[PDB]
Formats: sequence, C-alpha cells, structure tokens
Amino acid sequence: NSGLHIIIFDEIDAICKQRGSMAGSTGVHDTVVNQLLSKIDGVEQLNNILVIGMTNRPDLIDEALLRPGRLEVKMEIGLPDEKGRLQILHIHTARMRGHQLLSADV
Amino acid sequence: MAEDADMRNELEEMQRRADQLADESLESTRRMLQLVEESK
Repeated sequence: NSGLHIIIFDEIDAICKQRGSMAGSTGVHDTVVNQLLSKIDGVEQLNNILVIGMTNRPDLIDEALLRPGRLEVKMEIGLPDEKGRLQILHIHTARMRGHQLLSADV
Repeated sequence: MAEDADMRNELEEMQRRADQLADESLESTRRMLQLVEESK
C-alpha cells in the first residue's frame, strides 16, 4: 500500500560504463556498477520505485543494465519538423500575445 | 615512446589516538589525594 519513490539520475554515463573497458580507476569505478545492479534488482523484492536516466551517448552504457526489468522504456528525443516548430513557437509567445505586447504584423 | 598518462590515488585511514580521558582521570586522582590528606 506504499506510494511511489522517484529517483532522477543525470548524465548516467559518467558513473556507469562497460565493465573491464576502463583501466587505471583504482577500482572505484568498477564496484559502483556492481552495487547499482545488485540494488535495482536483487534477491529481495522491491515494487515501489521508478528510475529515470538521461544521456547523450546511449551506446557506451553497460549492456547488463538495459535488459527488460531494469531500464525497459528507451526513448530517443530528436529534432522536430514543421508542425513541431509551429507548436514550439506557439508556447513561448503566449504571454506576449496576452497583454498586447506583440504587434499585429508578426 | 609510450609515456604513462600519470596516475591516480586511493586512501585508507586509521583510528586516531585522542588519549585525552587520562588527563581528566589524573586531575580527579590528584583531587582524591588532596581531600584524603585533609581528612587525616
């Protein structure tokens, strides 16, 4: 009956990377991944969390961290098209049109 | 040749030795001695 707990990681490819690829870290960069993996989905059961990650280099992240059950929904946020631009330009000039600060020519 | 990039370091501390309680014990004991001398 518990509520939801949300954790928002950021630049998730700064700590998580393919294991064994990096060298000279003194080991601190190869046990963090193990701890995170064991904690997201371990022998005990958790059913009230939600983890969000965002990054600019999708393919560097560890492969064992992306199978279904840990980070299922993968999405790409690409550039817009003409309709997308007409929409985006129509959100940022809403206030100006409200108080008649925007001329009738534009 | 191949010049090593450099290096990075890790740390592992150790317990400290305050050894400050013994001073309070010694002060208390000296007070013991003073009172004991006066009582006689």
